[PDB]
Amino acid sequence: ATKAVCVLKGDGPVQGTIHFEAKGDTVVVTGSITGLTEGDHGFHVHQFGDNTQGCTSAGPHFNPLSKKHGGPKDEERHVGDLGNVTADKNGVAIVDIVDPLISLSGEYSIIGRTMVVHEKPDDLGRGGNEESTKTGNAGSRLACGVIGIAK
Amino acid sequence: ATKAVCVLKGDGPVQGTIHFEAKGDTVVVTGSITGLTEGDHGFHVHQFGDNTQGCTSAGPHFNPLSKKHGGPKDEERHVGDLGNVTADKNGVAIVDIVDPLISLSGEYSIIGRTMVVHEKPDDLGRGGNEESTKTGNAGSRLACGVIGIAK
Ligand SMILES: [Cu+2]
Ligand SMILES: [Cu+2]
Ligand SMILES: [Zn+2]
Ligand SMILES: [Zn+2]
Repeated sequence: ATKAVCVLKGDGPVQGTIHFEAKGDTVVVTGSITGLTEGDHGFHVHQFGDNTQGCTSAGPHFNPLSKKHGGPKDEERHVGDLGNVTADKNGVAIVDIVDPLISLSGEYSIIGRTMVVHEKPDDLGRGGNEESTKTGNAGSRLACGVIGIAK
Repeated sequence: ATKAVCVLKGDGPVQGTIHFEAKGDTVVVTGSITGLTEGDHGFHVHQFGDNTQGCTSAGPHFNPLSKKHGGPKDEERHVGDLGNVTADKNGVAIVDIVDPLISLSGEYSIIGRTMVVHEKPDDLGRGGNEESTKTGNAGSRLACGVIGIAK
C-alpha cells in the first residue's frame, strides 16, 4: 500500500486524522490533531494495533531493530519515533513529517499498528534519565488509532 | 503477523472484539459482538482501514480477485465475504469462523483493513437483484473497526 490513514480517539477531548503516503524511501505524514494543550506532544508509532484496553494495549514504541529511544533525526531511535507535534494556543497541531525509517510495506511496516499522541513533549532521549531513552518522558497516551490502508 | 484483533464500534449500541489467528495454513476468527438484534447479520472484511467518515469510508468488500459477492463456502465470493454472524435473543453473537481466503500477511492480508457487521442478513449473493451481487443486501454498517496486529 502507498497510502494509509489513522483516526486518533481517546477518553478525553483529543482527536485527529493522520495521513501517510509512501514517497521514495520515505513516508510523508500529514494531518491534524485537536483538543491538545498548547505546546509539544510526543508522537509515536506503537507496536500493536490493539485497542481492547484503550491506548494501553498498543504496547511499547515500535522497535523492530531493538534500539533505544531517540528523536526522528537520530541514528539511535525506535522505528516508531516521530518526535513531537506542536499545538497552538487553540490546541490544534498541524502534522508535517517526512520520515525515512517508518514504512507502509515490508517487515517494519506500520500498517496495522497504532499512532499515539502523548500528554507531554518527547525529550528525544536527551533527558538525562532512563525513562528518556525509553519513552522520551512523553507521559500518558491521550489518543490513538490503528493505522489502516487508505484509498 | 500471526495474530490480529479488531474492536468494533459504531454510532449505536453494537460493539465487539474480533480475534484472528493464523493456524496451520488457514485463519481462525473468534470473538463476540453485542447489542445486535436477534438473528443473522452480514459480517465482512471491507477494503480500507479508513474511519474518517465512520464505517462508510471503509469502502466495498475486500475483493482482490475481482469477483461477485457470495457466501464463504462459494467459489464466487469476495475475499472479505465471511457470511453471517448470528445473534441470540440477548443480542450476543459468538463469532466462530475458519476461512480459506483471508490471511494476515501478503496479497490476501486483512491487516489494516476493516471488519464490518451489518444491520441485516447477508443473502450470500443469491437475492436476485444487483445489490445482492455487491453486498448481499446486508444493508447499513452498524459497527466497524480497523484490523490491527496483536501480540
Ligand atoms: Cu508513544
Ligand atoms: Cu460488509
Ligand atoms: Zn521511542
Ligand atoms: Zn462481498
